[PDB]
Amino acid sequence: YYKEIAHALFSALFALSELYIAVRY
Amino acid sequence: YYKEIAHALFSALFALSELYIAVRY
Repeated sequence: YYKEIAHALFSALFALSELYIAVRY
Repeated sequence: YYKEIAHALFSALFALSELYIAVRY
């Protein structure tokens, strides 16, 4: 159950990071 | 420039959606 929380929590943070990069640069 | 904003904005929202699913279920 918690394995699914990981990959989702990290895919989210990573996706949000690319968006930040997309905005400023 | 705006093409990179799309795929990022949608990958983010999708990633956040899976996390929501991961939490409640």
